[PDB]
Amino acid sequence: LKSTFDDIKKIISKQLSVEEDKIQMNSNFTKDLGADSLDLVELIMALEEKFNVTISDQDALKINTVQDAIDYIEKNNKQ
Repeated sequence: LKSTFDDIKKIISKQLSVEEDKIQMNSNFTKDLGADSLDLVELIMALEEKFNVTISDQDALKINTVQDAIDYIEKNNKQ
């Protein structure tokens, strides 16, 4: 759709399932639905583990918003 959605849908699909129709609200990934730290941190750990970035905890406030997400992968990975 936008950009990060690619890895975002791959991490969430491999972690739990495909909730793109119930996760993409442009609000938050840990607040909007508030799934669970284990899952949230999980799918995220993979996104960066595959992109090879220097993310750590910021991912909990960089991907939460579809806007910040696409800007987080375009500013860091820039690809």
